[PDB]
Amino acid sequence: LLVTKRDGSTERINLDKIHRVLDWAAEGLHNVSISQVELRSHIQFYDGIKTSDIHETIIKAAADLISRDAPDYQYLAARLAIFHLRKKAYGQFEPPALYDHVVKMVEMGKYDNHLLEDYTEEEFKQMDTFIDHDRDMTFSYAAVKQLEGKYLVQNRVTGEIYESAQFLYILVAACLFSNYPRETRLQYVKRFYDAVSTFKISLPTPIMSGVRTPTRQFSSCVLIECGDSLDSINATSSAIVKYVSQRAGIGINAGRIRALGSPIRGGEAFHTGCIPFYKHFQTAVKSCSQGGVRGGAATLFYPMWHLEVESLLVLKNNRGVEGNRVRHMDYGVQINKLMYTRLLKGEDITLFSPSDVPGLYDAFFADQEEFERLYTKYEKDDSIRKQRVKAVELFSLMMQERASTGRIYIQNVDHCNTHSPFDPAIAPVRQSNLCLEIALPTKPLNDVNDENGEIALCTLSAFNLGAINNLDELEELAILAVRALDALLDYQDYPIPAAKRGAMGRRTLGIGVINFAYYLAKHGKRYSDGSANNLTHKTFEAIQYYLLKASNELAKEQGACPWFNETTYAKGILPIDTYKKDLDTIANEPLHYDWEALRESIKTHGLRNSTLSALMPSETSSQISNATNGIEPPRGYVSIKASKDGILRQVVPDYEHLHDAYELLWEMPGNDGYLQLVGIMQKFIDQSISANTNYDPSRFPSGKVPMQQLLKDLLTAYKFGVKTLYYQNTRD
Amino acid sequence: LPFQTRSNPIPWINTWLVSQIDSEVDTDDLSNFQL
Ligand SMILES: Nc1nc2c(ncn2[C@H]2C[C@H](O)[C@@H](COP(=O)(O)OP(=O)(O)OP(=O)(O)O)O2)c(=O)[nH]1
Ligand SMILES: Nc1ncnc2c1ncn2[C@@H]1O[C@H](COP(=O)(O)OP(=O)(O)O)[C@@H](O)[C@H]1O
Ligand SMILES: Nc1ncnc2c1ncn2[C@H]1C[C@H](O)[C@@H](COP(=O)(O)OP(=O)(O)O)O1
Ligand SMILES: [Mg+2]
Ligand SMILES: [Mg+2]
Repeated sequence: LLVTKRDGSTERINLDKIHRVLDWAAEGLHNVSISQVELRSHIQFYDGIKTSDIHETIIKAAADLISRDAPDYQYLAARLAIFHLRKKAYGQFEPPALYDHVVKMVEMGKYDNHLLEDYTEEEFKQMDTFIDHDRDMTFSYAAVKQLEGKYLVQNRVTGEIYESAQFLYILVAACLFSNYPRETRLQYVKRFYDAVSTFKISLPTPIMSGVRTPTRQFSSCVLIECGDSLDSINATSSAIVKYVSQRAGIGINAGRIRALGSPIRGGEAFHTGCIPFYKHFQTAVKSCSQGGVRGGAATLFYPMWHLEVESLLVLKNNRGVEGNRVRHMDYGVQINKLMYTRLLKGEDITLFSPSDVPGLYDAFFADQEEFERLYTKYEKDDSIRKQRVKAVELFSLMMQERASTGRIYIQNVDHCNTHSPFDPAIAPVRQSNLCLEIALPTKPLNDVNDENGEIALCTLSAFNLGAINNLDELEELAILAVRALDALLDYQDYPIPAAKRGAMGRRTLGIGVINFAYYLAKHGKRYSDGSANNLTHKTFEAIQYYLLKASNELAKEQGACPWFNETTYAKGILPIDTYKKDLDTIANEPLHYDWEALRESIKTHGLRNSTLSALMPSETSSQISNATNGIEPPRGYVSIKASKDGILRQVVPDYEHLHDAYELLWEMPGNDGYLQLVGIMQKFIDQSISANTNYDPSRFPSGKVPMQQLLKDLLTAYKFGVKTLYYQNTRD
Repeated sequence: LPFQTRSNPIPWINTWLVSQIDSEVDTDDLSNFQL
């Protein structure tokens, strides 16, 4: 029988070629079986079978053997897949020189031509000495499939993979610091390459996927505010379409659109409602969501007191006509203290159209006192179209639609401005993003190119808490991370002018953490019992302090962000002042760093970035370092995660030693322990946290999850100053 | 034992050798709470 080699030629089938490869990939690994992989492949030999198909089959086989009893298959399947991906891009295992590769790739239009304009052949060959291609042997299988599937530069019609993993890292370092002075450029390029290639710093999907490619868009989060006009709705739709085709996820703020039945031009027209426009925002996203790095999505936000709110909460549920369903978007309900007050007192909540209540909308975010004044005043006004709903019923509907769909999110808008890095009078936060961790100021647009509008962009990265051995290493990491992201803002392109205006005036960054569950496991702490409270406070104080200190030193070198005066940092206010005081009853850990000296340096030199910290889910990017995604506890010791090919198995880091220290997601008795940690983190985080609420129906009497618990947990979340609530996971 | 400790090199042989939400709400219980 004959096999078909990679180069087209054919030779006699020889199983020793397969034994060699598998013996290589299993060397050093414990409790793996060459025989298992070959037999579980069920590889069907036929005359002329391609040798490439043979290898992909034994990769799948070795990848599905990942288990608790045999964790090391995560590296057997990774080493096989790296070997496969090496041949796919180079025709051999040995990667070429960095210069010879970039020349060929820039010539193919797969890289940005600026790489040859900014770096010389003598400089490229110097960065090839930085590269350690053996670091490809430290990936897990889930990491390699995300590289092959999303991150590595590839053709989306051919399937042709073009680069290696270490070339991706080194060129992301080269491009982001390409605009740096020669005296420290390659110095930083090496130091930042080492930081990300050894998993000290996690980089998000658009940076991994795009930084070195011609099309320059690398901000994960795009926040568009929509006004109550067709010119703004048109501008919003156009901006969504532009940025969704650019590896971005959208957050839409359509709370201003007047309710159904409202007069248009004094009664020349009858407003058909918000839902016909929400359908337009959905098709805007879906028109070009897929086809690129991944399928983009969007979350739409509206205030709880909106008149159509009872119809907007049910938009994702199946039971209804297509005319009243906009299913394929997520929604964030905006709530403030007054709304919760109506629930606690069993009173009603009056629903208004924002067009009938002047200044009520802006007060809902910027001025909590002024809102209560206007609200009760308009509640008594009989000339204003209103609608009263029992707060107990409105909350039940929302939490019920949050439960069944899982994608009805909550944003406490008053916390996002009372404890924010922005002056609500000058630049209030009126919105969040796709995953509910970004809170940045916005102003709606009049045209696609309205110079006076503002679209909020946030660029992300994460600290690998498992990778550090001492919290002071963050000082060095925060410098490398902030510098790389800030120079990225000047390096990338902006398809919408109003988006460039926000990104350049505020220079907002969103750096978070991954491997937090493994971090608690290394410290022998847990989510639910409350043993991580003081540790969490100590950990995230160091993160925010060293992040501010890094951007404050960067503000000295290149000047603070243009709109820094609009921030609360400019007025000398730190997170340690505006945090929710209820946190003092769940954490007695003291501050350890000189915050008052940092307050003075910020008062004087400013901050290069208006925001720095935000805890994102890192659903995909954390898999690169095999880290537990964000702050969420892993679902199991071997977790099942999704990919474009299929299912992926991911072992928790250091399983053999720490399988007892881990508290798995469904081993948690409730959300009170977790929610307290989110509140403690929020004491220092500039923006928000993609906090999940989890419920196991079997843990409840009669197997039904009580509405009492859904509401009691939502209140305990607000009590500790949680800004937003993301997923609600329900077991089975 | 004459040989080194080793994991089972053919684990597959062991196959053959051994053969909806409670809607009720209590606002008074929720009122026992300060935001
Ligand atoms: N269903 C429906 N909605 C419309 C129509 N024309 C405008 N709208 C919606 C879009 C906006 O949310 C809201 C306001 O529209 P514009 O602000 O573009 O209209 P204009 O400034 O001429 O009148 P205004 O005094 O603001 O109502 O009404 C229409 O013919 N049918
Ligand atoms: N499926 C998606 N499509 C488009 N953008 C996304 C998607 N998932 C996440 N994002 C963007 O990335 C941000 C952070 O999410 P995260 O899970 O950290 O991304 P990543 O998968 O790159 O780690 C979100 O706020 C969102 O803007
Ligand atoms: N004659 C043969 N019969 C069966 N399998 C073979 C073979 N020659 C190579 N293989 C296997 C070994 C590898 O795991 C896989 C492809 O690896 P490769 O070394 O990139 O391919 P090739 O040697 O065909 O260029 O195919
Ligand atoms: Mg070969
Ligand atoms: Mg108008």
